[PDB]
Amino acid sequence: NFNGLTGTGVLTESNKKFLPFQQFGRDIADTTDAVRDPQTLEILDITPCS
Amino acid sequence: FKNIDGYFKIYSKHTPINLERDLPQGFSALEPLVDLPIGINITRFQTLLA
Repeated sequence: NFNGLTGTGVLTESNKKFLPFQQFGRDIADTTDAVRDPQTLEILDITPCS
Repeated sequence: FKNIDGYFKIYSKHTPINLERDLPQGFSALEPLVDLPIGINITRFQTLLA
């Protein structure tokens, strides 16, 4: 739960480079698969649970 | 500047120009800076000069 963003999945180290003002992230099908930690600047890939 | 229900959503962007004639041709994104939660009716604006 990152400021209302509720979901399930695994948080893996991503290689993306988010903008200094962008925290959330969605794919083509409007599915949240990437988000950064609002406490420490570090991207986290959201892969769906098995 | 926008008139959202609670937020103002101040946008800004600084880019160098060389034409000096009018609005230069080219596409540049406008990155948000601050979102002030100011809920008030705004129907008139006026800028300041130094």
